[PDB]
Amino acid sequence: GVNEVPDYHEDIHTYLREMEVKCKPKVGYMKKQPDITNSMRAILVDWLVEVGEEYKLQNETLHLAVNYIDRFLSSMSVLRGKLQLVGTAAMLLASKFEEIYPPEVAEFVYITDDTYTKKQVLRMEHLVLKVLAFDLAAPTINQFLTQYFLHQQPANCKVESLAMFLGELSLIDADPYLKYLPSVIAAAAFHLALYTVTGQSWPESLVQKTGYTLETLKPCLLDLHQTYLRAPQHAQQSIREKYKNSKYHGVSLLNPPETLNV
Amino acid sequence: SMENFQKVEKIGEGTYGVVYKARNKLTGEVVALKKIRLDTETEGVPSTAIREISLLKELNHPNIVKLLDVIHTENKLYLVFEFLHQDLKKFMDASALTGIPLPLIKSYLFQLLQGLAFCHSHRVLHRDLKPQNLLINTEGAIKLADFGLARAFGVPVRTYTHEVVTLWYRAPEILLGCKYYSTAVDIWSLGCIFAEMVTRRALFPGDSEIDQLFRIFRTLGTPDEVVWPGVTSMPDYKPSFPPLDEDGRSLLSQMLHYDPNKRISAKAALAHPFFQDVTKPVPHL
Repeated sequence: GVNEVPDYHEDIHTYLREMEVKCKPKVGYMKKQPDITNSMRAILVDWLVEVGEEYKLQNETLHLAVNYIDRFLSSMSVLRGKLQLVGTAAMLLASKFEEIYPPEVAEFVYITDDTYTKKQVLRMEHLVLKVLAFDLAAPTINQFLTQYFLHQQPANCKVESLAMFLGELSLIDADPYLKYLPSVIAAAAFHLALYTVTGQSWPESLVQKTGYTLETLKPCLLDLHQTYLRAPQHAQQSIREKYKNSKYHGVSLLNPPETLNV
Repeated sequence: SMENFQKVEKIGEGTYGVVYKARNKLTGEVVALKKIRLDTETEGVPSTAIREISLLKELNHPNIVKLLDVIHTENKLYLVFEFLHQDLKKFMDASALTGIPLPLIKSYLFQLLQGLAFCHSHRVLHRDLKPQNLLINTEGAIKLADFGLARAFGVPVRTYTHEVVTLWYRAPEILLGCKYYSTAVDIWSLGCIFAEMVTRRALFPGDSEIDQLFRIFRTLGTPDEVVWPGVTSMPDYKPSFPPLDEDGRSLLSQMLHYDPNKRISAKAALAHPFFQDVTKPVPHL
């Protein structure tokens, strides 16, 4: 029906693929960041996952926050002691943008264990807007995914939950996901889940939509297969903890395929 | 900071903020400045402002009001809009006795539909289309404004905020508490607004939710299969309305179809027979 916006689903997809290029963080901004590291960013993003889970925020919100963070850190030197304050500020911004009932500012100050005051959280908010110049409507993985989900035949909660799961795993690891577009990552995660749960593969319907072939999607699909395989051994574990729950059908408990047969 | 803007008069308040009319002292450019008070010890920058600013930066179309600049201070935020002469409501009221020429109604509708089709093409719901949020200039243009209840949507759409659209302009799916709603809701509004340009009275002026729905249930007709239409399962009913040519009446009832999935899209409406002859008259101000 109109909930699938028949007349506008393609126009929207065009625009989001253009905007995704425009909203893109600088690959390896971390090398230019004297004091913070990729490992540090992994601790942050993982913490954001927990925060979304505690407050029951949308998954869209989580992806927005991460975009907000990487773009900000793309242009603003940040000392480690201030890393969490950037991320708090972003979660707040993403919440305000995306949620019907975002948590209060006080709740964003509670989750920092009073590392920061309410006025630091708010001053960072204005700074973040200034640096991003209010460009907050950033396309995400989840946003492509949900469209890709429309081409299923039939639908599979497991694949859905499992495609979601894999997309999110990407957020944690700047290397190597800063070098893929949200659209590409989402294609890769959709294949990889579909395969695992059904044995099926990137649909032709979606080859016609995206212009992406399993050939185009292989550099990514390999990095994410590896990510999926070494996931139980990653230092960061909130995503897996999250997708063990039954809301997600315990897809973190399913076993990665061993070979993708490419 | 705002030393180059010189204030002229107040021109009202909308979803949020006070809007004044101003002149750039250096270029002579007349503008409108929405002034948004920030709560710098409390909630910081309002969610409504974050949405309007961001969404209105994406949206560059001649039938959508132009954000020009955004001036930050530590305690204030000022949105600099292009200035338009007045709103559809005020024009409709000045036009209460004379009427609005049927050519202009087409023009205004057409522009509104181009405008809104542009929104929908770009992942945005306006969600508060009402004559007071539509601005006209002296040369026959009309533009969507007040994007404070706007929202970037995903595909398919999720449950969004229930508290949306002024009652009169609110589509039935929202009234009935439907888990989902979509681009349908904005069309419904333009459908209500189409009618209001013709007659200059609002089409569904309810005092309450209950009254708002009964005015639609009536236009629908008498029962066929689904007996009480006050059900989240949108039954299939399109209204009847027997100075609007046969085409006009069709377009309207397509824009006001009770089932959201069958309601015309903005894109579709743009190609309707109604607009074959459509031109661009100037208004009588």
